[PDB]
Amino acid sequence: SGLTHKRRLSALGPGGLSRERAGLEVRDVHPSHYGRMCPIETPEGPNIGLIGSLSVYARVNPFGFIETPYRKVVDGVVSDEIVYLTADEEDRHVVAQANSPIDADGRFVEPRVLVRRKAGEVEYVPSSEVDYMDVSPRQMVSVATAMIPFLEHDDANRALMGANMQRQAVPLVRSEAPLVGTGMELRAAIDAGDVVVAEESGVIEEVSADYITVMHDNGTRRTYRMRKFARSNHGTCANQCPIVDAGDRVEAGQVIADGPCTDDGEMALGKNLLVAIMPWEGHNYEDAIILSNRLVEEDVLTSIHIEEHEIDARDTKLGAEEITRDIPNISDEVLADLDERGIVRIGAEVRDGDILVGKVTPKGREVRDTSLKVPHGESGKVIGIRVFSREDEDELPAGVNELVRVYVAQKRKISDGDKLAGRHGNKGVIGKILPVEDMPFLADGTPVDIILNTHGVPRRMNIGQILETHLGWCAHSGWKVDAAKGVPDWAARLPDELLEAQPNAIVSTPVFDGAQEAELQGLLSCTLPNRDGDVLVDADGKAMLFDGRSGEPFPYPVTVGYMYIMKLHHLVDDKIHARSTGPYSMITQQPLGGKAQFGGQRFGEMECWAMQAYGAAYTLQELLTIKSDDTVGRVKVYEAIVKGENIPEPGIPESFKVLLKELQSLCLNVEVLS
Amino acid sequence: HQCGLPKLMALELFKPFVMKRLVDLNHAQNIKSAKRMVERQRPQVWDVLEEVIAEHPVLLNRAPTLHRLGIQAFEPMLVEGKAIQLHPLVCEAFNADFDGDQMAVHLPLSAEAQAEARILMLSSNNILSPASGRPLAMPRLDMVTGLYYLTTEVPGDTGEYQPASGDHPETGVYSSPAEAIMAADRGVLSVRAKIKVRLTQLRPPVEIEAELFGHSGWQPGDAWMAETTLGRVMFNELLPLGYPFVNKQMHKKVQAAIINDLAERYPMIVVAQTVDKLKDAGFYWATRSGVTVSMADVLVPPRKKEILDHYEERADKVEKQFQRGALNHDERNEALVEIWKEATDEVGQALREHYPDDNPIITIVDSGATGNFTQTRTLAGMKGLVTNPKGEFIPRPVKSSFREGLTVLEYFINTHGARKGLADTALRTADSGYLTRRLVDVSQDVIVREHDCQTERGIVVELAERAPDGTLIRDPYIETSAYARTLGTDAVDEAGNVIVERGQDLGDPEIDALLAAGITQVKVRSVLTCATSTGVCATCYGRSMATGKLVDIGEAVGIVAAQSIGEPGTQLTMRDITGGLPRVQELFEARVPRGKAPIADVTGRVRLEDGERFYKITIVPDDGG
Amino acid sequence: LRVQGPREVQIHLVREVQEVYRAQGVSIHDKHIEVIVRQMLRRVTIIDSGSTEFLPGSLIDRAEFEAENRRVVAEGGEPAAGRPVLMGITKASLATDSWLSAASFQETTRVLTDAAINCRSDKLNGLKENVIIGKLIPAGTGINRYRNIAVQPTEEARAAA
Amino acid sequence: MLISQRPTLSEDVLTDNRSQFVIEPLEPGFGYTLGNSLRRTLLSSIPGAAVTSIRIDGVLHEFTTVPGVKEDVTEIILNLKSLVVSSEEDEPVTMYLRKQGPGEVTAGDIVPPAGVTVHNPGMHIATLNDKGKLEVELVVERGRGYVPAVQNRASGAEIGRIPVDSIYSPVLKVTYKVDATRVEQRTDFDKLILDVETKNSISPRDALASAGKTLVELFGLARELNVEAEGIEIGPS
Amino acid sequence: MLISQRPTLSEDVLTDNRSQFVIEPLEPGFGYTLGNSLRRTLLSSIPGAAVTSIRIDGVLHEFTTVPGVKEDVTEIILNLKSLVVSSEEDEPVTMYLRKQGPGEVTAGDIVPPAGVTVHNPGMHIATLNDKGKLEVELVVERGRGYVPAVQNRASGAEIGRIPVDSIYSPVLKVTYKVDATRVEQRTDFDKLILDVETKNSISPRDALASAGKTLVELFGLARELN
Amino acid sequence: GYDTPLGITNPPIDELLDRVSSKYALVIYAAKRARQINDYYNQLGEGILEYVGPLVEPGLQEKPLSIALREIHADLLEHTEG
Amino acid sequence: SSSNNSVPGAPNRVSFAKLREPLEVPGLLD
RNA sequence: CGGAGAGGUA
Ligand SMILES: [Mg+2]
Ligand SMILES: [Zn+2]
Repeated sequence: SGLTHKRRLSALGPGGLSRERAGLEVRDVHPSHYGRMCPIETPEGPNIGLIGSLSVYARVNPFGFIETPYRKVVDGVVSDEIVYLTADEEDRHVVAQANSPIDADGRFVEPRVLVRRKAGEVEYVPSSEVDYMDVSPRQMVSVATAMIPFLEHDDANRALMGANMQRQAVPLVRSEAPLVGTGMELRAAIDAGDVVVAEESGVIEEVSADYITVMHDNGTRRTYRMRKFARSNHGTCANQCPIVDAGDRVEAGQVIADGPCTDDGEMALGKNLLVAIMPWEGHNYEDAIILSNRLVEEDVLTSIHIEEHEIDARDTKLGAEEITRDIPNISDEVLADLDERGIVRIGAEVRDGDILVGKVTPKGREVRDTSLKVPHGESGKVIGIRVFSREDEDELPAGVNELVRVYVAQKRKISDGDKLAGRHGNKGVIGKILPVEDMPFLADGTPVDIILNTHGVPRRMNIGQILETHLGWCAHSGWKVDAAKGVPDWAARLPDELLEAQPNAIVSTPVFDGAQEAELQGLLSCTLPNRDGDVLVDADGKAMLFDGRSGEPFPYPVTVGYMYIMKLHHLVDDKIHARSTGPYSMITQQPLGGKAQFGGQRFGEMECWAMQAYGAAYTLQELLTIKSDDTVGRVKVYEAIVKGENIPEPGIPESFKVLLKELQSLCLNVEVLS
Repeated sequence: HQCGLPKLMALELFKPFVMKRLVDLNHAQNIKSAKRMVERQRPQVWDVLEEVIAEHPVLLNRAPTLHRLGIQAFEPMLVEGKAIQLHPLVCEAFNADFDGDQMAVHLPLSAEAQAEARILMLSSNNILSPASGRPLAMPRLDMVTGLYYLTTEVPGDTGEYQPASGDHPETGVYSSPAEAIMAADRGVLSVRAKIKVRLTQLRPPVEIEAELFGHSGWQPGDAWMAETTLGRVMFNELLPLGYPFVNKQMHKKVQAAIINDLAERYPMIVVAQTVDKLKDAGFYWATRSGVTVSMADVLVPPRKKEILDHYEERADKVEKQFQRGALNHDERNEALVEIWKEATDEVGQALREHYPDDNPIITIVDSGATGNFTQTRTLAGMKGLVTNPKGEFIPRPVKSSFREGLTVLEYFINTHGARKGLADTALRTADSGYLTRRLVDVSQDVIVREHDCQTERGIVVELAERAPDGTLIRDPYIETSAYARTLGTDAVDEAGNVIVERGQDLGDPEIDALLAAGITQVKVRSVLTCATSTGVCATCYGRSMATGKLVDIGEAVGIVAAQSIGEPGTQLTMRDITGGLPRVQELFEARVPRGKAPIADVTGRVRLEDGERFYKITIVPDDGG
Repeated sequence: LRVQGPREVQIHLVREVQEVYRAQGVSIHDKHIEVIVRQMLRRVTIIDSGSTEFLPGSLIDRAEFEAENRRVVAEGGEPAAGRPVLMGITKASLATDSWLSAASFQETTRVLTDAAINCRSDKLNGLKENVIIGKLIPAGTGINRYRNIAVQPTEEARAAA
Repeated sequence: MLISQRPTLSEDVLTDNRSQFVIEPLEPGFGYTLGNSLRRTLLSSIPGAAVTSIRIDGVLHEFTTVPGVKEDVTEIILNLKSLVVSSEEDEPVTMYLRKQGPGEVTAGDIVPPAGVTVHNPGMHIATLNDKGKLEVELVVERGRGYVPAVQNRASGAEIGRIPVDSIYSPVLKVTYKVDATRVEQRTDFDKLILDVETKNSISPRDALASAGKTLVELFGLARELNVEAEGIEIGPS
Repeated sequence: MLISQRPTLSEDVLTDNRSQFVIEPLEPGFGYTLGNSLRRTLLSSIPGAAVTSIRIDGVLHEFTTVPGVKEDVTEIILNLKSLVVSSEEDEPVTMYLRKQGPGEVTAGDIVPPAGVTVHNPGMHIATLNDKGKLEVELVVERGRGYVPAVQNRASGAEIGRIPVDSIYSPVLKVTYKVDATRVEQRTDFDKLILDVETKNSISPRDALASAGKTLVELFGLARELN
Repeated sequence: GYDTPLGITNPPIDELLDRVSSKYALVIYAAKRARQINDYYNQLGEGILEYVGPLVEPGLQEKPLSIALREIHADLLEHTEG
Repeated sequence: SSSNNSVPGAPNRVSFAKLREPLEVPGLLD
C-alpha cells in the first residue's frame, strides 16, 4: 500500500482538476498512458480516473514529463541500448510489442506485428517500418497490478478490483508467499523498504529477534535493529523477523529480515488455501464465502492489530494538570491495574471500559476524573506506554507537561463478515465458518478449506482465478513430465526446471508472459500421487469430493485446487455498531454521528420517502420526533419503555425551532399561527 | 419474515426492554442493577433477551433506499457472530449482495409503529414490486440452477420407463412417489429419468382431470397415473395442494409464472411459504447439480482459425482497396467494422453449436440464473470489437478470448472501453439521484382521497391492434398500459352483450375475454382524468401493483410513482439526439428536447424543397387557410 | 400542447418516457408516469387579467382559475382568458403553495425572499411540511379516516370476560 | 467425558401411522451425524415382507391386458405392489386370489396361509365384468429395504410368474432437518426433526426403536475394540 | 431376500499412527452413511490433551521478544501449538522447559511430570545464540475438539500468563471407501473401509472406540421408545 | 391450504384483512387494541376501571400487539371509521 | 529460467516466462 | 464534536 502510494499520479490538487467538476474526458484511458500510467489500478468510486498509478518502468524527465523504456530495433534487429522515449516522441515513431516473436537472432518470425501506429492505432506493419520496441510484455501495468497472476485472463474491471484489493490485505501473523505468484514480489518488497536489505556483504555474527549483526569483510560491524510489533498508519502490526543464521554469509543487497507481509523477501499478502468451486447449500450465495474451521483453529488468517491511545495534561491558564493515580470518586477494584504513576501495567488485558490513564482536571477539589479508557469496541493487552515529561526537557507542545500514550494490541481471527478476496477481484464476505468435520473432503480425507460459488466466475469474466486454482494444485502436488521417449509436444517450449517440480514448488507466471492453457492441461495430466498411488484430481482438474455433511459422494466431479486469498482490512469488528441512547448533538439536538462517540445511523431523506410510500405515518413520526430531537419526548419514551406505561405522544422537532430562529435571524418574522 | 441479528447488536437496540424484563423477573432489585447486568452481560441477559425480542419487528434498511422495498421489517433472531443474516430472497428487493455491503437496523417502539412494521412493512407481505407488480421474492441464481436441474428430463437415464418387450412386463413404473424416492436412494433410479408413478396427492393437470375425473374435481386422495420425472414430482410437492401439476422444466420464466399465479390466486402467506420451500429445494439441488468451472469446461469452437482467416482475407481486400484510393478513411473503417462484426457473429454461432446442453456454463446461462451468451462468447470464442475513448469502434479488433489470454494491445484497448463504463456508471447514479429527488418533490401531494369520483372521463389503450390480413395480434407492451386499470365504459362487440362491465380490474381473464370477443380498443380510467379536487380517486388509479387489489384510500401514490420511475436509473445507461437519462431529464423538465423537430400544424399536402443546411417544408392548408 | 391539446401531450410524454425505459429492458406501468404527467399539467397561464386579480402571464392553478371565473361571472362577470401550460418538474415543485416545501427543495434564498415579499402563509397540508413540523403525514395511516378508528370489545365478548 | 444437556426425544403424532420426532440440544455438529444414519437405518434395516412376484392365468406373452378384467396388467402389478403384508416364515410362501363373475376384487379376497397376514383388507385390486374371472397366484418372502425386481433365475422353471419390485421396509418415507436451538451464550446447537411415514404393519415409534437397535448393535461392534476408552456419555435417564 | 450375516469389524495396521478398518456386510447404500457418521464423530468428538496457557520468564505480554532467540514469542507459540501431548490427569498439570546458552531448543528438552508424555520430540521451539535463556512453563489440560483462547481476566490469572488456543483433536485425518457389490441375484451388501489416522497421541483403535461409544450413547437414547 | 403460521406471520394477514377494508385500517385496529391491553396491564396493580384485559387467553408473555392481532383474527372486537 | 539473478537471496521461484528481460525493473521509489 | 482536506467501502 505504501509503495503504491509513493507512485501515485493524483490529477486533483491546487492547480488541478476538482473531483466534483471533473468530467468524463479526463476520467479515461488515453493511448499515451501506455507505459507511463497504468490503465488498471484506479479508485473504484468518485476518483475513477483522477488518481492513476505510475507504470513499472516509467520515469520522469527533467522537465516533468514521463518517459518509458524501449528497445531500439534496427533494420529488423531487436537491439539493446534501451532509449527512454517520451509520449511526444513516442507518437512520431512506431512502437513494437515485446511479446512479438523475436527469434533470438534479431528478426521477427512473421512480418506482421501489431504496433501503436501514431495516435494509438494498433495495426500490423512490415519489420522495416517498426522503429522501437517495448522492454517487456508487462510494461503498461503498475507494481500492484503486476502481482496478479494470469492478468490477461481477467477483465479490466475485475483486474482493477484485484489491484485495489492487494493494497488492502492485512498483515497475517504468519506469511506464506504464493505458489503461483508472478515475480514482481521480491522486487516489490526489496524496493518497498520493509525488508531489511543488507547494506554490504558480510557474515552474520549474532542474530536475534531484535538485532542482526553483520560482521563486514573489513572488520566493521553494522547491527540492524528490528522494529518488532510496531503500529502502522492503519493499526496493523509491522513485525520484522530475521531470516538468517549466525553462520551464514550474506551479500550486499540480500534480504536479511522479513517484514509485515513478506516470506523470504517476497510479498505474501495472503495464504494458499484449498478451494472448491461448487455451490454449497446456499451459504456461499451471491458472492459470499464458506471457510473451513481449520483457518480459525490454526491461525491461518489471524491478523495482529494495534491501537494507539493518547492523552496529555495541558498547563492551561489555571495550571497544575497532573496525571495522578488516585481517581476522585472511584472504586478500589477498578484502580487495581494502574501502576504507581497512574498508567496501566504493560501486559494487562484492558477490556472495553477499563481505565488506562487516570487523569484529573484541576480547574483552578475541582478535579474531573477525565481518564483515558478503553474506547468503545476496544480490547487486548497493553504492549507499550510512552510518556514524555517536561521535567525531562522533552520537545513537548506549547503549554503541556506530559504526553502519555498507550498501545493496545489484539489478535483478530477470521470470522463471519470479514472480507477475504483473491487477487482477481473475487471479493466476498465469509458467510459461514463450517466445522472441519462437515466439509467436502477429497478421496483421501483432506477437507477443502474454502468454497467459492460457481455463479460468480463466468459472469464476471475473471477466469484467471480458475487458472490460478489449477496451477496452484499443480504447484502444491508437484509434477514430473515423462520425457521417456522425446519431450511432449505441449512441453517443447516449456523451460527446463519446469518439466519436473517437487511438491510445494513455488512457480511464477509473469503478468502477460506466463503459463499457456495447453501447458496447464499437461501439468494437470502429470502430477505426483499424494502418499499412496492415487491421483485425487484428474486431467480436467476436478476431484471427486465427498459431502462431509451427509456422507454420500457428490454426483459429479468438482473443481479443486489451491488459490491465494487475502484478508482485507474490512473486518466486521469495526463495522458492527448499535445505539439505544447516548451522546446528542448540541446545536440541533439530534443524536451524534459516527461509531466513535456511540452515535446513531442517519435516517436519510430517501428513507423518509420509503416510509411515506408505505403509508406508515406513526413510525416515521416517532422516528423523526421522539427518537431524534424531541428531548422531552425522548426522555419520556425511555421512561415508558423501562416502566410498563404506553409510549408517550411526540412533541415539536428541536430542528424546526432552530430553523424558525435562523429564519428570524435572517430578518423574517416567521410565525406559527393558530 | 425472519432476519438473523447479532446478539451483541440486539442487546443494545433492545436495551430498555431487557432492563424492564430483568427487573420484572427479580434478577435485579432496581433499574440500575438491571442496567449493570446488561452492561456486564451476565449469562441470563441472553435468556431474557430471546424472550424480549420475540415477535418484535425490526426494520432493516439499506442505502441507497432507491424504492419502497428498501426498508422492510423482519422478525429478529439472535445469531452467533457479528453480521446481520439476511434472507437470500430479499436481496433483489434490497439490491444487496454479500461482497461487503452493510445495512442499517431500526426498531419501532410505539404500538402504532410496530403495527406498521408488522402489517404494512413485513417482508413476507411485500413480494410484488410496486413498480410493475412482478414478484421480487422469486428464486434466483443458485435456487434457479437447483430447480432447473431438479426439473429436467434427460433421455436414456437410469431407471427410465421402458415398454414391454414381449418377454417381461413394463419396467420403470412406480406405485407411489415414496417408492420412487426409495429407488433413487438405492441408486437404481435417477431423479431426472422419465417414469410412470401413481400419484394420489398432486392435483392432475386440467386436461387429465377433465378426461379422467370430470364430475366436479379430483377430490384429493384420488389416484392418477403420471408419466413424469421424480424431480418434477418433488418440485410440485412444494407447490400448494390445490395447484395443478406443473410438468415442465423450471426455467426462471416458468418459476416466475408459478409465483405470479400463486400471488394472483392464493393468499400472500401461501406464496411466502411456497417461495421459502422453493428456496430450500433449489439450494439443496444446486449443490448436487455439479456446476463448476474449469478450463476444460470452457470449450473453444473447433474451426475458429478458419473463420478468422476467412474474414482476415476480407479485411486485407478492403485494406488494399483503401490503399489504391478506392475509398476514404471512413468507408474503410465502416467496411472493416462490418466484416469483423460478421466474424464475431459467426464465431458466436459456432460456439453456441459446439457446447453440449449440459455444460455448466451453458447450464447457468440457459437456466436464466445469471449472465448471457455474450459473456460466454467473450470467455470462449472471441471478444470482438472494442470502443475508442471517443466511442468509435477500434477496427483491429480484439481477437483473443479471455480463455486464450489477451495480448498487451488487446488488453489495453479493452481497458479503453471498460473505464468509460465505470465512470459513466458513477456519474449516472449521481444524476439519477437528483432526478429521483425532483420527481419525489413534484408529485409528493398526489394521494388517493376518494374511493370513486364517479366520473366518465377516460383514456383509450391500443390493446392489440388488428392485423392487415385479419388477425388479433396482441400488442407487446400491454402489461404496462392496460392491466391494473378500471374500465370507464362497457365493452360491446358486433352488437353483442357487454363483454366486461364498467368498473372491472381488467386483469388476465378480462383481457383474454376482450380479445376473444374481437375488440381492439377500450376506455379505462386514468389518473390523468380524475375529477377529485385534491388527489386522485381510488378507481381512477386502479389496482395497486404491490397488493394486487384496488388501491387504498390513504395510499401515497405520488411518491410510489416517483420511486418506481427513479429506481431503475442506474440500469438505464447514460448513452446528437439524447436517448437515455438525459432524455428522461429533458422530458420531465420539458426543456426543449435536443433537436426541436418541427411538427405539422394543419392537414394538407407538403411542398418540401431540398437545399443545404436547410429545407423548404411548406404544408398546403387543406383546411383552407 | 399548443397544437393538439392536453390529452395529446399527455399520451406523447407517457409514450416517450416508456420508450426510453423499454429500450433498456425496464418495465414501469404507465400509471406512475401518468401521475407525474398529471402533476406537470396542473396550471394554466393567464392571457387576459379580466375582472379577476390575475396578472397577465402568471401561471395559476386550474382550481383557483375556474373558481375565480365562476365567482366573477356570478358577481359582475368578466371571464379571464387562460391557456393550458406545461411545466417542468422543478417549476412545478417550486410553484407550490407552501413556501416551506419549495424552500426545502431548491433555491432556498429566492423562495424565502419572494415569500417574505408576498407574505405567504403556509397551510401545513402537505407531506414534506408535516414531516418538517413533525406532525402526522396526511397519507397512509395518517388520514383522518384511520387515525380516528374506534376499537372496542363487542358486547358478547365484553360479557364473556 | 459428560455432555451437559442430554438431548430429549419427543414425538408428535400427525396421522394414525405418521410421526415427527424432535430430538433437542445436540452438540453443534450432531444434527446430521445421527440424522442421516437414522434416516438410512429407518429406510433399510427394518425387516418386513412384500410381494416378490405373481402369476396371472391367461397372460403368458402379451402383457397389455387381462381378459375379463377392466384394468391392464401394470395397474394390477402396482396395486398389488402396495399390499401391506406381514410374514413370519423365512421361506417364500404362496398365496392365491380367485374371484369369478362381475364384481370387485379386494385384498381381503386373498386367502392368507398360516403366516402372511394382509394388514389392509380393503384395497381395490381389480374389478370384473361380463362373467369375468380372475385367478392370480402371489409369492411373499420377508426381506429388508427396497429390492428392485429380480430377473428369472431359471426361465424354464416358470413362464407365467413375473417379478415385481419389493418394498420390504415397512417405513415408506423419512425426512429430517436441523435448527439452531439455544440461548445460553451459545446459539449454535442442533435440533433433529425427523418425519417418519410408515405402513399399517409398524407404527413409526416401533420402526424408530428398531433402527435405534440396529445402530446400537453396529456401533457397539465398533466400540468393542476398546471397552475402557474415554468418550462422551449422555448418561442414564 | 433376508441376508443372514451380521456386520463384522476387522482392522488393518498400515503403520503405528494409521490403520484401515473394514466393516462388512452392510446393507446396500448404508456404507457411505455409516462411514460418514464415524468420520464426523472422529473429527469432532475424540477427547485429548493440549497446552492451555504458558508463561515465559522475561515476557509480560505475547507481543514481545525474549532476548537471545531468533523466534519472536509469537513464533514460539506457533511452534508449540504443533505439540502432540497425551495426558491422563483430569486436572491441569504443569510442564517446564529449561535451556541456557548456544544450541537449538526443541520439544525433547521438555521435562513432563508423571502421566503426560510428549509424543514428538525434536520438532522445534527456538534457537539460542550465545546469551539467550528460555524458561517456559506450560499447562497441559484435557479437552475435546476446539476451545478458543481462554481470556486471562475471565479466569483469574496473572499478568505474565499467556492463554494459548487449544486443539485437543487426537485425530489427524479420516476418510472411507465403500466397496458395493451389485448383483442380479440381489444379494447385495456394502463393505466399508475406514482409514483413521491419529497424530501419535492415541492409536487409531482408541479414536474409533471413542467414536463408537459416543454414537452408541446417542442411538441408545434413540432406542427408548418401545 | 397452508402450514401453521409461525411467529410474526401468525395469524394470517388475509384473514385479518377480511375483518377490515385496508391494511391501514388493521394497523390502527391492532395499535389501539394493543394500547388498551397495555393500559389494562399497567392498571391491574392500580384500580381497574375500564381497560379490559385481553379476551383470547394470552400466551405465556405474548406482547400486546400479538394478542390484539389474535383477537381481531377471532373477531371479538369491532371497529368503526371516522 | 528462474525468478532472477539480481537479488542474492532470491528464493528459487521457477518462471513460465518465454521472453527474456532486456532490462531490470528500476528502483520503484526512485 | 464544529469546520476544511485526504483516503476508502457498498
Ligand atoms: Mg455489494
Ligand atoms: Zn377520479
